[PDB]
Amino acid sequence: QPFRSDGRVIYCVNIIYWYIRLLDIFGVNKYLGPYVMMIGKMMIDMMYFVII
Amino acid sequence: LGRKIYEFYNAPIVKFWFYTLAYIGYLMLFNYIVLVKMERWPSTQEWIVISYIFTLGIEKMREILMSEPGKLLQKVKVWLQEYWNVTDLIAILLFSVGMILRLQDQPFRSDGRVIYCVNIIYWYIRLLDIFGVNKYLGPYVMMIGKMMIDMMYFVIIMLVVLMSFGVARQAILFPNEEPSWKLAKNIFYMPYWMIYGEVFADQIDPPCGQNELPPCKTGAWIVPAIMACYLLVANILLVNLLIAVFNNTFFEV
Amino acid sequence: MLVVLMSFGVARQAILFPNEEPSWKLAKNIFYMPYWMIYGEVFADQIDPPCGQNELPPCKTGAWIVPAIMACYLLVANILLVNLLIAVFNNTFFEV
Ligand SMILES: CC(C)CCC[C@@H](C)[C@H]1CC[C@H]2[C@@H]3CC=C4C[C@@H](OC(=O)CCC(=O)O)CC[C@]4(C)[C@H]3CC[C@]12C
Ligand SMILES: CC(C)CCC[C@@H](C)[C@H]1CC[C@H]2[C@@H]3CC=C4C[C@@H](OC(=O)CCC(=O)O)CC[C@]4(C)[C@H]3CC[C@]12C
Ligand SMILES: CC(C)CCC[C@@H](C)[C@H]1CC[C@H]2[C@@H]3CC=C4C[C@@H](OC(=O)CCC(=O)O)CC[C@]4(C)[C@H]3CC[C@]12C
Ligand SMILES: CC(C)CCC[C@@H](C)[C@H]1CC[C@H]2[C@@H]3CC=C4C[C@@H](OC(=O)CCC(=O)O)CC[C@]4(C)[C@H]3CC[C@]12C
Ligand SMILES: CC(C)CCC[C@@H](C)[C@H]1CC[C@H]2[C@@H]3CC=C4C[C@@H](OC(=O)CCC(=O)O)CC[C@]4(C)[C@H]3CC[C@]12C
Ligand SMILES: CC(C)CCC[C@@H](C)[C@H]1CC[C@H]2[C@@H]3CC=C4C[C@@H](OC(=O)CCC(=O)O)CC[C@]4(C)[C@H]3CC[C@]12C
Ligand SMILES: CC(C)CCC[C@@H](C)[C@H]1CC[C@H]2[C@@H]3CC=C4C[C@@H](OC(=O)CCC(=O)O)CC[C@]4(C)[C@H]3CC[C@]12C
Ligand SMILES: CC(C)CCC[C@@H](C)[C@H]1CC[C@H]2[C@@H]3CC=C4C[C@@H](OC(=O)CCC(=O)O)CC[C@]4(C)[C@H]3CC[C@]12C
Ligand SMILES: CC(C)CCC[C@@H](C)[C@H]1CC[C@H]2[C@@H]3CC=C4C[C@@H](OC(=O)CCC(=O)O)CC[C@]4(C)[C@H]3CC[C@]12C
Ligand SMILES: CC(C)CCC[C@@H](C)[C@H]1CC[C@H]2[C@@H]3CC=C4C[C@@H](OC(=O)CCC(=O)O)CC[C@]4(C)[C@H]3CC[C@]12C
Ligand SMILES: CC(C)CCC[C@@H](C)[C@H]1CC[C@H]2[C@@H]3CC=C4C[C@@H](OC(=O)CCC(=O)O)CC[C@]4(C)[C@H]3CC[C@]12C
Repeated sequence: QPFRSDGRVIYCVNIIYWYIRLLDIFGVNKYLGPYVMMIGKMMIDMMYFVII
Repeated sequence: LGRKIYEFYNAPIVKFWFYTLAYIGYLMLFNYIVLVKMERWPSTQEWIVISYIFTLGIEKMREILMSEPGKLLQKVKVWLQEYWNVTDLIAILLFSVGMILRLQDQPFRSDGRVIYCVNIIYWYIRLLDIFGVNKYLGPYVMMIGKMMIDMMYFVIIMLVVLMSFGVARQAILFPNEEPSWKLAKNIFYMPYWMIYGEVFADQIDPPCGQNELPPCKTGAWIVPAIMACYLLVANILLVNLLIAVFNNTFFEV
Repeated sequence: MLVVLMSFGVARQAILFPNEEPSWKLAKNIFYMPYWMIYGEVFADQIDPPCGQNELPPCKTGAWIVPAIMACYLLVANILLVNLLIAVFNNTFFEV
């Protein structure tokens, strides 16, 4: 410390991305994969929502 | 008139609305059982409820033993084909073990009461089968059934996002906890009630390091930012996709 | 919604209050808390109230079911049937 708990915070932010990487495993399923790329399509529309 | 009684009674719409009114009667009696207290021995109203479940089980056993296929395995196979029959069997067995724990004195008695009120849920849901006779409600029932899979997909991706907000909240704010299962409660507690309204507004960024406070935990500013991210993704993206899924599946189903 | 709402009403008013007499206030409490939960108020204080501790009135046994099933109810009411009402309102709109 004082660096130790900040490294813990860095681990804590990294578990966010290591959950989001489950979408790659979700991309093998014939029912889930198109839904994942579909979310990737809807992100732009939500971006326009975010500016307005 | 002596054949007219038989003509009315054995007619199938009549024999259906008998069963509907008997189901409504049983369900009102079971509500009076489970809400009101229960003594050491069962009451009269509860004896009616016990008798309904037992004679229903007799009818289910009978209708197993009046199906055409020759083998007993074949009869239980063709009976296990229809899903409401096997859920009927499961609920009847759970109510019977609840009855056995009820007739037994405490502490088993109130556990039996718990089993009773968990069967209350399913014996409410069987009124959907009762609603299936209507030409306007039957298709709605099958519609609920067909969009449950579209909700299932939503449920897995919601678990993935909800656990993200959960772990990052439980591991920024609370930093020093021994191995305990209580963390698993917190993991699925606070993020899940945020979808349906309640943002838990008092407990996002408590005031801290002030004189009036407990010491500020390092990095506690990232929790409102990730709650912003989760709240936008959960209530603006995926629920709205579920709107879209449901509409474009409605025209087909 | 009436069927699903009252199954929740029965379940919560059964587990939480275990020694209630015949009274019509039970028929109020069966509808009261489920109904204002559709509209954006989940009654956050009484979701999993702390019980059986020293810091309180004890836990009714089986109370841990009451949050869990309520989770299920919020997935049925606010996510399934209101969304089907969106769909129902939307693809009969052209006709009407
Ligand atoms: C829990 C809190 C912190 C919210 C976290 C939000 C983001 C970190 C995640 C949530 C959903 C993710 C998106 C889900 C789906 C996709 C598609 C995927 O891209 C592809 O599959 C490539 C093809 C395509 O672009 O569609 C990865 C990017 C993207 C937009 C993801 C980008 C990162 C996002 C916005
Ligand atoms: C089967 C469905 C369609 C309901 C049909 C209603 C009636 C045929 C039954 C259902 C509940 C019954 C009641 C359940 C409990 C009681 C209390 C009972 O009083 C006692 O048991 C206390 C005195 C004693 O033990 O003798 C008198 C009959 C009564 C009113 C019963 C009268 C007949 C009722 C209304
Ligand atoms: C026509 C079909 C749709 C069935 C309609 C159901 C009614 C005829 C039943 C359902 C619940 C019954 C009630 C359930 C409980 C009681 C309490 C009972 O009083 C007692 O048991 C006294 C003892 C005590 O309460 O401790 C008197 C009958 C009554 C009002 C019952 C009257 C008949 C009711 C309203
Ligand atoms: C408070 C919580 C616990 C409520 C949860 C409700 C669900 C568990 C229920 C409500 C609607 C039900 C559905 C309504 C209609 C049907 C159709 C029915 O299937 C058939 O008739 C097909 C039979 C065959 O083809 O062999 C039974 C399953 C299903 C999907 C049901 C499955 C169970 C569901 C999703
Ligand atoms: C993709 C999803 C399913 C991941 C979910 C992750 C966590 C919610 C789980 C995974 C492993 C779990 C841990 C596995 C083992 C234990 C030990 C357990 O210890 C005891 O019960 C003490 C008993 C004793 O050893 O005397 C306390 C819960 C804990 C930390 C669990 C807490 C919750 C954890 C972290
Ligand atoms: C696919 C859908 C239906 C959800 C996926 C299932 C799991 C994510 C859920 C289902 C039941 C849940 C469990 C139900 C009960 C408990 C006990 C609970 O223990 C306590 O809360 C005791 C400590 C305390 O006093 O808080 C910890 C979470 C846990 C393991 C839950 C962890 C998450 C589980 C396994
Ligand atoms: C339409 C959307 C995309 C625009 C608005 C979203 C963000 C720009 C906002 C929403 C909530 C805001 C957060 C709300 C509260 C805080 C806590 C705050 O922490 C502190 O001040 C430290 C503690 C203290 O007060 O002593 C730092 C800014 C931050 C993360 C804010 C940063 C900006 C955020 C993420
Ligand atoms: C299934 C969906 C579509 C509708 C479900 C909603 C109603 C059946 C419920 C919701 C709230 C309930 C009300 C909540 C509270 C009261 C007050 C109550 O009056 C008292 O308790 C007297 C005042 C006092 O307690 O001093 C009379 C019943 C009433 C109107 C209830 C009647 C039934 C209501 C309207
Ligand atoms: C299954 C769905 C469609 C309907 C559910 C109906 C129940 C919630 C109702 C029907 C019968 C009702 C009972 C009928 C009679 C009474 C007696 C009543 O007692 C008095 O009013 C006391 C009078 C006095 O002081 O003498 C208290 C409510 C109670 C238990 C009622 C509670 C609510 C019940 C169980
Ligand atoms: C949703 C559509 C299809 C019609 C719904 C009708 C019933 C579900 C509602 C309509 C009026 C309601 C009743 C209005 C008034 C009362 C009195 C109320 O009594 C009290 O609150 C007593 C005072 C107290 O709480 O101390 C209990 C609920 C009850 C029976 C309500 C029960 C539910 C009822 C019958
Ligand atoms: C898959 C997506 C749709 C998320 C689903 C959320 C569930 C997995 C979560 C939400 C609320 C959770 C419940 C919230 C509170 C409790 C009480 C808890 O009971 C105790 O801790 C007992 C001690 C006490 O409370 O006195 C056991 C876990 C449980 C049922 C949790 C189990 C897991 C639940 C149902």
